[PDB]
Amino acid sequence: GAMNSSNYAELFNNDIKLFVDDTNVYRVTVHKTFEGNVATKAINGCIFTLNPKTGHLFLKIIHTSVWAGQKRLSQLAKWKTAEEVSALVRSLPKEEQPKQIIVTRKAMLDPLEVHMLDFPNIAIRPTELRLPFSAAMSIDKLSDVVMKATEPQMVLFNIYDDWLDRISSYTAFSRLTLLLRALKTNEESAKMILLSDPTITIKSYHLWPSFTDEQWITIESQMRDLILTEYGRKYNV
Amino acid sequence: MNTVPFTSAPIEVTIGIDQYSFNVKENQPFHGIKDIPIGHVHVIHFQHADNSSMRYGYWFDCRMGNFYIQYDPKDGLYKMMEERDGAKFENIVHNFKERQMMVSYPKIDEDDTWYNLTEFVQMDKIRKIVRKDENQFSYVDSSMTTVQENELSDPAHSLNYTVINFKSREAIRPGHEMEDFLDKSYYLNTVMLQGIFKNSSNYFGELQFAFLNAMFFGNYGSSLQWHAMIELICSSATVPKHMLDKLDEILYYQIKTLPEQYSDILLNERVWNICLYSSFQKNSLHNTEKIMENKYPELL
Ligand SMILES: COc1ccc([C@H](C)N)cc1F
Ligand SMILES: COc1ccc([C@H](C)N)cc1F
Repeated sequence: GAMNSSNYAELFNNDIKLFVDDTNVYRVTVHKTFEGNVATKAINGCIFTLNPKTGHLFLKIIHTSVWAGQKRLSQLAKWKTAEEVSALVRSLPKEEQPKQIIVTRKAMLDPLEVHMLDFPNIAIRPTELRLPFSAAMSIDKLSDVVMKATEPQMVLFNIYDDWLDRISSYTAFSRLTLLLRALKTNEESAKMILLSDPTITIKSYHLWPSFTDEQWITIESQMRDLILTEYGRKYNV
Repeated sequence: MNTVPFTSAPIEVTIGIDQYSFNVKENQPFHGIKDIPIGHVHVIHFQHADNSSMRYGYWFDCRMGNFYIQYDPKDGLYKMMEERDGAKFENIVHNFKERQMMVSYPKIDEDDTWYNLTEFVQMDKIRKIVRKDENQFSYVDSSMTTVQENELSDPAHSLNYTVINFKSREAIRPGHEMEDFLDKSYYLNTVMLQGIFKNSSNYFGELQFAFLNAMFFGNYGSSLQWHAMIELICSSATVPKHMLDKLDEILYYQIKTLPEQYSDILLNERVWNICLYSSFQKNSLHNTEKIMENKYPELL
């Protein structure tokens, strides 16, 4: 059924699975028209599909041309997400296909379920966790490939960089969620934290800086401090 | 006007005949129901005084044979039987009538209720939902499950309603996923109407027989079937005008006839609020919406 804090270690077992986040598929800037009305103008988006055990990210870029001439775009976006996830699955060798897909928003359950009727042995599950995958467009290299895209496109990343050489998936997912939560609560400060001194740099093939073990502790501490603060700055405590 | 003679009434029982009910006491001299209008199906049903568990009953058409009821003390129920000897039956009924031991189907002349609830119900289709082919009449009870239900355990005693499932390949054309799921016109008109039911009269027949089994026996899977068939029409952008008009009338009479105290278990909030207020046909069920608001405004 639903995914929550009690069955949290299931993510890191040996059953292949993906999270699907659709929060950045349909993105608009709202603006005034000459006549003083309001209009939306869409910008490129992406489906965030992630293997939490390996870190493989399948970033499907949603080009604005897909919305041309379409009505009810927030509802179309959930079905477009589901069409693209199901195609991704179909494109994978059977032994690489997921046993479960966990959607971060319950409104994706029906669309994905309907697109996956051919896969009756793939479980589509919601979650009660409040995962910060919306902050994925706060990651500079991801935001870049999306905004530069002139056509539909799939790009593959490892969101854990090389972390798994040194830490468990459980720890790697926890660092990722912490960085993303931080980027979501106060993007500026989180970004200030990350590239504090030029000696630590981002390798061409990575998303995040190359920190030592000892430097990731300092960073993780600064991200927690940030997150507890903004919670103060917000509820005054 | 036809007759169903009862060998006797050895156990105290509430007897229903279509939308009416009456009480019989243990060993009261009682030998039947007379003046049953010809030309409709009927249902005669039973709730024992000692065990309100298991309502049960028989669907039947007097044009198809001479039927009677005799209590079976082994199986502990009033059973319907067919008497094949025409003049033995006439002679049995005539003596019951002369001794004035039969109650009279009290049809008020103004009253089209039973016609309106059974307009499209036909015995031949009832016998295909309720498979028991040695008999011309069909037994149903509270606990019988549906074919779809058993997919999720005795097949001989199932209700073989037409399986409807909105998240199925039958219902959803490859490459039309969003289209077919939000507008069920394909599944209604091509799959069900043209393919499976052949015409809208057969579809309405099943819908009406589901509602009646739900109301008279509190058959939970019948109620699921009734709501499912309603929702499929309401969620279809394209429905023949004549089907919508008839549906409004069909539902109006079901809702009119439902006991006011059974509405909590037998009416599905989501389905009704969706059909009346959100669906494509939200504006096509004027009579049904007016009675539903004046009678069950709580549910909505
Ligand atoms: C009560 O009506 C009947 C009772 C008994 C019989 C037969 C002779 N078993 C037939 C009937 F039509
Ligand atoms: C079919 O015979 C009857 C039907 C209904 C009643 C009352 C009005 N409950 C009494 C009957 F004798």
